[PDB]
Amino acid sequence: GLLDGKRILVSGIITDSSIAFHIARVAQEQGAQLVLTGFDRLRLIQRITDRLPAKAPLLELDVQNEEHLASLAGRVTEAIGAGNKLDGVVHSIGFMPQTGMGINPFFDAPYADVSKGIHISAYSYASMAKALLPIMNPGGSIVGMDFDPSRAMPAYNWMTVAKSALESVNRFVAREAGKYGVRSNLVAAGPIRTLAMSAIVGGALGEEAGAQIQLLEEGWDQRAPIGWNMKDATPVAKTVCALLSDWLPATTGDIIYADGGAHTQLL
Amino acid sequence: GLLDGKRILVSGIITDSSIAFHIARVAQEQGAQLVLTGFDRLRLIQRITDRLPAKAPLLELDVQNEEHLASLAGRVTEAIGAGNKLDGVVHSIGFMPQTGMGINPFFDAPYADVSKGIHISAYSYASMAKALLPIMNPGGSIVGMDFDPSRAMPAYNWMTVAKSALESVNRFVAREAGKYGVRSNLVAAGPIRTLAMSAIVGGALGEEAGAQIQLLEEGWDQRAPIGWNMKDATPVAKTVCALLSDWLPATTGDIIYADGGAHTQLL
Amino acid sequence: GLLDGKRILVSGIITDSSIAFHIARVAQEQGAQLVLTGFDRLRLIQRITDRLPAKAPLLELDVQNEEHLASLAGRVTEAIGAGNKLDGVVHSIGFMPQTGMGINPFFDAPYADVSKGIHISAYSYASMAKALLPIMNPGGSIVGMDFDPSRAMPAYNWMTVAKSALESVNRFVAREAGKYGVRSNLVAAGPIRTLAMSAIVGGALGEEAGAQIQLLEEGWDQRAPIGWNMKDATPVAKTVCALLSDWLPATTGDIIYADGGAHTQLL
Amino acid sequence: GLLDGKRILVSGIITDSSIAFHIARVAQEQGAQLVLTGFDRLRLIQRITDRLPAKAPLLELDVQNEEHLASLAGRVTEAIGAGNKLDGVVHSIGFMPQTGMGINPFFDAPYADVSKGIHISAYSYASMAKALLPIMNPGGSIVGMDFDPSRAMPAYNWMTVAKSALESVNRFVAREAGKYGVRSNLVAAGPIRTLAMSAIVGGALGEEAGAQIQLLEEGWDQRAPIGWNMKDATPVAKTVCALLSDWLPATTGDIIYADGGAHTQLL
Ligand SMILES: NC(=O)c1ccc[n+]([C@@H]2O[C@H](COP(=O)([O-])OP(=O)(O)OC[C@H]3O[C@@H](n4cnc5c(N)ncnc54)[C@H](O)[C@@H]3O)[C@@H](O)[C@H]2O)c1
Ligand SMILES: NC(=O)c1ccc[n+]([C@@H]2O[C@H](COP(=O)([O-])OP(=O)(O)OC[C@H]3O[C@@H](n4cnc5c(N)ncnc54)[C@H](O)[C@@H]3O)[C@@H](O)[C@H]2O)c1
Ligand SMILES: NC(=O)c1ccc[n+]([C@@H]2O[C@H](COP(=O)([O-])OP(=O)(O)OC[C@H]3O[C@@H](n4cnc5c(N)ncnc54)[C@H](O)[C@@H]3O)[C@@H](O)[C@H]2O)c1
Ligand SMILES: NC(=O)c1ccc[n+]([C@@H]2O[C@H](COP(=O)([O-])OP(=O)(O)OC[C@H]3O[C@@H](n4cnc5c(N)ncnc54)[C@H](O)[C@@H]3O)[C@@H](O)[C@H]2O)c1
Ligand SMILES: CCOC(=O)[C@@H]1CCc2nc(C)sc2C1
Ligand SMILES: CCOC(=O)[C@@H]1CCc2nc(C)sc2C1
Ligand SMILES: CCOC(=O)[C@@H]1CCc2nc(C)sc2C1
Ligand SMILES: CCOC(=O)[C@@H]1CCc2nc(C)sc2C1
Repeated sequence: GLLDGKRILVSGIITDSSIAFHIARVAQEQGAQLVLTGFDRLRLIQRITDRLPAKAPLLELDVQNEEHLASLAGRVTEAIGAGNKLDGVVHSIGFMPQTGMGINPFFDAPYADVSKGIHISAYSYASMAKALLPIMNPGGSIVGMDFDPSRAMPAYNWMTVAKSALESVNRFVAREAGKYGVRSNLVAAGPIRTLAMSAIVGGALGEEAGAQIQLLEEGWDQRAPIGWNMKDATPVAKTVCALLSDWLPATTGDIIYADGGAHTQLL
Repeated sequence: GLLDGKRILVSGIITDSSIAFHIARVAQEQGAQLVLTGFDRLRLIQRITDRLPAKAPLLELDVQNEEHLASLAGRVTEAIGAGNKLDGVVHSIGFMPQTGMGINPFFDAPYADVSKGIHISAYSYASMAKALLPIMNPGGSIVGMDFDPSRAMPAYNWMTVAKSALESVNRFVAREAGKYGVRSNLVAAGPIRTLAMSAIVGGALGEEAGAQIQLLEEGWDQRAPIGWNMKDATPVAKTVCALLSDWLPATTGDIIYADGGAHTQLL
Repeated sequence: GLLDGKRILVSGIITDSSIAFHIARVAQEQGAQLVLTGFDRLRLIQRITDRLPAKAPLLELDVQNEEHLASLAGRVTEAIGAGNKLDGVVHSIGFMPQTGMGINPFFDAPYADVSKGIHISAYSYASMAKALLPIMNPGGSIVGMDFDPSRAMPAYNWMTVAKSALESVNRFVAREAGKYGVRSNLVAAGPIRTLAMSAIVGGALGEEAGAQIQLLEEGWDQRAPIGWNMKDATPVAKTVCALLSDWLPATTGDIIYADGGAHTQLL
Repeated sequence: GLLDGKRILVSGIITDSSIAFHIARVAQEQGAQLVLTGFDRLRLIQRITDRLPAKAPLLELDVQNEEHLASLAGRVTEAIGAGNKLDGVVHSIGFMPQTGMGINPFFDAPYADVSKGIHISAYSYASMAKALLPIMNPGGSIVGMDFDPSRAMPAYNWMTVAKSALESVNRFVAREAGKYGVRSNLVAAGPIRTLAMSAIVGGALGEEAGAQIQLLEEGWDQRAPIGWNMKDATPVAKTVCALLSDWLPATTGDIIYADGGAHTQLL
């Protein structure tokens, strides 16, 4: 398999529609040995991950919790066995309070809410790299999830701002990761119909925001020369596995677009 | 003059080497009527601004203070006279705690420090636009100060991340400002020898950081096809005035580079 | 005026809807003294330019003609008077054979046609700078016209490829122009309803191409935070004059977008 | 292997230091069945390719020859057997006359020379896709070789302009290739010490050009967070194979940077 013998940490599973669930599934189909991390609802996450092709230890990780971050490398080492290190790290963590996304005006998001969103969605990519680089092998790979923020768009609002910050954070993490012989890259995915996104498109954060995101999804598939299927995270999961593999060994501080090529076309 | 009859708010003056001091001077030489805003050291700022070509009211504005932001439009209206509105707004505000810039490792900046830096340097661009758009005239212009964050660089660290967030914020502010017939743009300046930058290059945030920034400054002038004079903020001030004028009326959500053309050249 | 006392060469006038006609008109309203250049239909161009606010000498220039290029500086000097040099140069020249634009498949444009289009639209920007830099003053400015080619789009086909080459050419021209204290920049305009574009939208190069360009124009105005009026070249002309002025003195090898901010927004 | 059972055409082998020689070697180590194409010196190319891990048919292809292009799909079909189609296409073709690269001034490259360089280096990417798309399988992949032309640089001159045109061509080829379920992407490699590049660095195109390219190579490795080894094309070859594989299935019209991450860092 593509990832035979690799030890990979995968964060971000919350439902069976999580992009990280599909990353974990594909990595296991490709021979990777995984360690999973989960936030807050660990009983739910264990029940979800019982459906993965192979059994994997699940560790708690709230990226806003400094104690969780400080003990993370020790907890991972205990799970993978002393003398073993990770070959890969997947950051598939993102959050923005409802005041920072949807119909709520861009100017009406309080800073405490924007700050929480940037902490979870951007700063934590550096927090995770800091915690895990001392237990990573040379030739290793750190991958985060991006949503192309080069241009503004309706409804995504402060989540787009957080993604612009994440892209910048990734370039600095690459400088640090390079000292360990480790790569740091992001996968910029097209929109995916996760449970939260289906709810948002359904109007959970206002009607106009749902209508605008539905138009964005349609335009994405129209612009993509190979099309874009929002109900299928497998092409995104495969791209993350390509970066975790030994097949992109000279790519770092960079962004790989798994978006059907939509960002390369205007119409 | 370029800005004859225009009413322009200028934030960010702290010393006679502040980029905003030169923006204010050039705007006044060009016939603009100014309102200045200052943070914390108002006695110092008044003494500095006494050296400007013309007298201008000075209002206190701490962008982290919600009360200052809530009363700002009323305080500006009182200063410019009832029935008058602003034609221009200059955001020349930036800050990052020393833990987020310099020799302190990128991974060692606590989030509370990064968050303060992003609040002042990025979020406040939206806070200022929210406060002042209701008192701006159609054809108006909002300008912020940028430092090209497209690629990572030594020492600038979390300030670069904050600038990536500011560029994203600017694109959203442009969407809101457009509803008022107002433009929103950033000027990406080359490095300027302000008092803080001279101190940093002198080793105030560690020797290695000072050495790296000095090399960056030299490389900037070398790459610039027209050269780059870090001791001269006047080309930057002129560029801000070009955006405040009626001469770039179809440019918004954008970045104008006043960097000697250095970002367009590799060597 | 913005361009008081400046001597500026303006190429590219063919009809009263030419972007260059509006650049010439605005530059004259702003106190510039012009020299015009025209291709092939000089009687027509003189009759058109008789409608400009002020009289201006008209010189023949076919950019594919090496003799025209070799004698150009001498012909300009004769027109402006010995001892006088140009302060500005406007390249507003573009062409692509019909095989390289429209419904004709992208793969069906013969190279001789693509090559002619790239010669006129991209290489000539360097040919014009080579011919005129020896007769340009320090502080001078060379401006070319761009159409954002960062992403592919229907119908524009090989014209987009030629614009990608022009943007690259501009960065090299800036290196050469800098030796003379001269800036080189492009203005990336939104779509303008010139006579040829109206004919194209009307189906002159096939129905599907006309339909696609009409959709592009509509989407442009929708995405522009300040809107985009394709029937008005004046905001584009003002932007060219801003670059010809002394108000963007630290910008070179660069692109200024006079597109209503449309390129900064996805939807 | 990564490319088990795939039928891949590889162009561009001229010496054992050709990037295409290493692409061909790695693709064969990964189970691909190859068809090679060669220009002008077919006896030399056969002797070179005798050193590849497996035997592969060699077909003549001068991309400037319309007859070679018109018969190419028929010649490939004869070599791979009737009823078989290609899964992959590698364009590793580049050329610029010496007037367009090196110490010869940028303004001194005659258009006939620039045009030949753009024909071979940019237009031929579309000519090759036109010829081979009718004999490509869905899920297929076309890959071309790029050298980051986003910023101008010394000595590369018109080769950089040709690469800017190639990047634009790639985005249009992706639109056409998508109709066949085929991806089109470029690999932007860091500088490689091929025979021609070693000769250029050695002063074959002037001393100053050699000195500048040597400085560019050094700066590349310095900026790369993981370093850059110009004497090793294997990381570039692996990246091309990643794009030829099924592991980047949602990436098209795009650029993957196999440059040690140097383009993501300023210093
Ligand atoms: N869904 C899309 O359209 C889309 C597109 C591009 C990128 N992405 C990105 O992909 C990633 C995965 O998101 P998803 O769409 O699969 O949604 P998701 O809800 O399935 O996953 C987001 C994850 O973030 C985790 N998380 C939130 N706060 C956390 C905290 N304090 N500590 C640790 N984990 C925390 C959640 O538990 C969840 O597992 C995110 O970075 C997201 O921004 C999503
Ligand atoms: N100096 C450079 O090399 C350089 C280069 C590019 C961009 N810039 C940007 O230009 C702008 C001006 O900075 P400068 O270099 O002139 O430095 P400066 O110190 O002269 O100005 C920064 C200003 O930010 C103000 N400020 C800080 N915290 C504030 C708060 N809470 N509320 C309100 N104002 C606050 C300070 O009072 C000061 O006036 C900043 O956005 C900076 O990032 C600087
Ligand atoms: N119209 C648009 O939508 C649009 C948008 C962005 C940029 N532009 C660019 O603006 C510029 C001006 O074009 P326009 O739209 O005003 O069209 P236009 O037809 O009015 O102008 C193009 C000019 O190119 C000249 N030209 C053609 N071949 C020439 C040659 N061999 N030598 C000298 N001159 C030659 C023509 O005579 C004409 O004056 C071009 O570079 C064009 O690509 C146009
Ligand atoms: N060497 C570098 O530093 C570097 C860096 C980035 C990209 N590249 C690109 O990689 C590709 C391969 O070049 P390389 O460096 O391996 O050099 P190379 O000389 O080994 O390969 C270039 C190939 O182009 C072929 N070619 C030239 N004219 C042709 C024609 N008319 N028809 C068909 N083939 C023709 C040559 O025969 C040769 O095989 C090129 O696109 C080049 O621009 C090179
Ligand atoms: C309203 C907040 O939504 C989220 O945070 C969800 C999880 C992260 C996420 N990232 C996106 C690009 S959309 C989204 C949806
Ligand atoms: C150490 C913190 O320094 C600052 O915040 C100063 C003011 C804002 C600023 N912006 C830059 C691009 S350097 C700098 C210097
Ligand atoms: C079919 C060829 O059309 C042209 O060459 C006209 C003049 C130049 C031009 N540039 C554009 C961006 S559209 C266009 C229209
Ligand atoms: C002087 C012309 O050199 C070439 O054409 C060689 C082959 C193609 C090539 N591409 C590069 C990015 S350098 C180079 C070197």
